[PDB]
Amino acid sequence: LGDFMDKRDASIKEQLSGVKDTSSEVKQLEEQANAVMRAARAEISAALNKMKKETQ
Amino acid sequence: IHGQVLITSWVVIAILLGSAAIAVRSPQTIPTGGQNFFEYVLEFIRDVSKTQIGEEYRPWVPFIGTMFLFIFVSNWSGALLPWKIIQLPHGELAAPTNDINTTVALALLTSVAYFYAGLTKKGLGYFGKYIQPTPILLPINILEDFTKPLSLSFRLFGNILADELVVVVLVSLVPLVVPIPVMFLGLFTSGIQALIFATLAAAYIGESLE
Repeated sequence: LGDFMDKRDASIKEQLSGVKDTSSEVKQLEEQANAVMRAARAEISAALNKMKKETQ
Repeated sequence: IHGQVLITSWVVIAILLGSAAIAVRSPQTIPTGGQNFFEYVLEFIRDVSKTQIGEEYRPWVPFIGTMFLFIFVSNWSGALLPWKIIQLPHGELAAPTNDINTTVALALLTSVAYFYAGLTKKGLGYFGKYIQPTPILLPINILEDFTKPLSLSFRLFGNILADELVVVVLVSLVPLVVPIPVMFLGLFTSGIQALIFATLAAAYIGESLE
């Protein structure tokens, strides 16, 4: 009986806690990914600036 | 055997054995009416155990919840069960706790429980009885070791047996219209003293574990 009750409690607790921690991890993922996004964007447009200045 | 208690204690233990299967009968993640009481009582075990025992509260969750819920169902069989008409020539039909032996059994169970914890988790050679804080505290060891189990039991047992007698002592004179606040106060305090035996058991385990 203790197994069954603690088991359903552990089910709901486990799923909610995993939800919250993966949410934090994917938030870290978006911050890092958009940082590298605008960094690579600066890199490509900087290659444009480089080719402009070089042909200049 | 002491029959007058054993006969009714058998059907109360039957109620217990059925509540043992009540776990595996209905699985509800969100328990509606009735089973939410089961989850709340499990939470209550969590409370008292984590508050008083300490770390290994969970393998002692069974040993505390059994006496707690058993005093609960025995209060049920004592008062709330309709038993006016039934008649037994062997003795009064009140509760499993009518005999001294059930309460001294719970006593020895709690005693050997904290003794087991204090011998395994601490050293086998010496436990809290060994006179470490002040070597002239042997009377404290003798007295506490000798007084904990029996009066630990007596605390519950006195009130429960007292009301189990008082109900029929009242009905013998006046019909049930008068004794009903007495039934009320009894159903009030019988679960409190259940909690009390539970929390004192838990405190003795915590003493053994510290």
